[PDB]
Amino acid sequence: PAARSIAATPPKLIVAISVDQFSADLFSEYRQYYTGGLKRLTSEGAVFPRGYQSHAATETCPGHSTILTGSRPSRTGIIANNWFDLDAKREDKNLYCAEDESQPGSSSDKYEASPLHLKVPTLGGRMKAANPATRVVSVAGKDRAAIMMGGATADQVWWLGGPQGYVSYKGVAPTPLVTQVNQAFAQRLAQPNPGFELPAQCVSKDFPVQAGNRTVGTGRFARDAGDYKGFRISPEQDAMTLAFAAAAIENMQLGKQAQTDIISIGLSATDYVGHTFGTEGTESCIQVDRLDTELGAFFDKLDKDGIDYVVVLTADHGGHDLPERHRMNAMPMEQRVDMALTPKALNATIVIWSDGPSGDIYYDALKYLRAHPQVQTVFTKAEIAATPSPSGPPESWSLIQEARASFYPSRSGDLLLLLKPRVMSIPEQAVMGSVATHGSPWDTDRRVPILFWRKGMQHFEQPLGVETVDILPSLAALIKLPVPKDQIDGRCLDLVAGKDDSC
Ligand SMILES: [Ca+2]
Ligand SMILES: [Zn+2]
Ligand SMILES: [Zn+2]
Repeated sequence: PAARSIAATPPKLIVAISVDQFSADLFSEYRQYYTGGLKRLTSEGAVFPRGYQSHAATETCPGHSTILTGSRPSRTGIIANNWFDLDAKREDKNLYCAEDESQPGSSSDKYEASPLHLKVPTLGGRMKAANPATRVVSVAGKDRAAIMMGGATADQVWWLGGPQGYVSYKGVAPTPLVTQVNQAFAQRLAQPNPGFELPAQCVSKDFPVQAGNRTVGTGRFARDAGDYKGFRISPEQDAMTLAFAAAAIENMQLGKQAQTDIISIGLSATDYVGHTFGTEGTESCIQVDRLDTELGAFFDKLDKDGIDYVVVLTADHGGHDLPERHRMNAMPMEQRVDMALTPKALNATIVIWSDGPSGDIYYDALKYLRAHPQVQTVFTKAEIAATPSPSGPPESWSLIQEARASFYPSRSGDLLLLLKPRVMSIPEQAVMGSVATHGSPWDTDRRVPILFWRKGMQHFEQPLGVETVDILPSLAALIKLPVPKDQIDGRCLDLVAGKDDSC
């Protein structure tokens, strides 16, 4: 395409895409096979293959809270998907990251979605504050993804709610756009999927791996009509979320008005697939290839609409394969966390509250945990609080620096438990659900791609570490939106190769 600087003029539409659990490892592995939307981003864009969700709590909610805020979880206050507030009024002291726990009859298992917990504005919030004509849209496969990318002043915030399709906050009625999208969704759900044949690059991954009662490695997303769980844990939900995003962009004429609009898009399938099957089998392989194809179709659609958009694509965190397959592929030391460290057992052994066998622990320990062979280390609250907000290259932060980046005194635990590398925080069970997960302070789970693209820009690759908190000021520079450096943690990334500087 004709040469044109990414910063020549303000883009009219910002498109922010978070691919859930799209780790730099997974991205890098299949990079040579992209032919569609991911090929466009990597061959033509500003490529940061070593981006960081730099904090320790490498989960969905903290991760999405960084992408469009320029703020680490230490500032957003979103320190995990769940944390305890033992002073909460209601019986259930466990709080969901994206709920309003003050709502009566609520619990972490039955909550009302809300951006209440988020302490800073999003990029959309900042744009709207500077210019009220700005539209801010956020759609995703998970409520916490949509909510944290959009922020409290977003115009439209929609997420996949179950077999009924996309929904929003309590009281928000489906619009003509949404009923039409949900009509299309219901039609798709009502069709069988015979499955996807393997892309050439997925053929090598086609072998079964046992993990407890389960077998993974060979799935092709065959499913019955009406099987919503199958739909959810498949490339199909991403295709739908992108179709939704495209329909919203066109219906609302985003990017076709005087001011810049913004839409954030949380593509959730890669994460469900990674949890359910691990990351190196046919299932993830098919999903990443479909992701490439569907993003291609999406970008082509916006292109044909004549929209001047800039794209940023990244992930909310990385990911990690199930130990059972790692042990087959030259990593014999990979293992599952001792059942003794899970919440009930650990409390009985040690009086404490915890949501899993790592992360924040709350007093209603050090000696037992530090002696355990699978435990890397345990920080006290005071130790973390004593640590200054980290700066410098995120690829070489210490563990306590990582902890400090997702430390928020009024929400964080009294202890922070960190497991050794290559310990999967899902214990072995006769019957298992998820076989793999992220959430560790280690590089597989922190390291994510950050890709920027606008038609005609000059490609470059920058392999040194950057942070996802850098995304907001990078984008804000393009639209000449002032963002005081003292209100955020990130720095502006120059997106103009060579001498000129977008910052
Ligand atoms: Ca430059
Ligand atoms: Zn996630
Ligand atoms: Zn996940």
